[PDB]
Amino acid sequence: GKLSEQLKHCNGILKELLSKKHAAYAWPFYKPVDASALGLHDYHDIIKHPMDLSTVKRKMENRDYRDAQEFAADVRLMFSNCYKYNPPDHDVVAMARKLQDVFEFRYAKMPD
Amino acid sequence: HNLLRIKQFLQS
Repeated sequence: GKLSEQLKHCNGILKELLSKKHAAYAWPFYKPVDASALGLHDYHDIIKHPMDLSTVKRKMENRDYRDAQEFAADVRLMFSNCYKYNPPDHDVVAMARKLQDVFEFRYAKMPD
Repeated sequence: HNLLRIKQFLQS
């Protein structure tokens, strides 16, 4: 079928984190960081699962996800790799924490 | 981690 109920809810949640409403503190996760330009030539060493919301949606669009748990897995993996790289005293972790809050309650309202 | 390298997101 074209996106099961759980997966459709994923489409909506992802869409929200991608909406300009959150963009002000969601842009770090829209697309993968420009590590080479950022001076971060050690990015692929630390980040073993480089994932972003666009790729989460991409994979969702290819319907490679079976359930919203797989979505949750991939989206949270994005926030997870952020915490791997950036120490607690950085913008991207504070933005990750806040965006984690919204996404958390989005999935929390999502019934399974 | 302890440090390594920090993302250049300082005032972006």
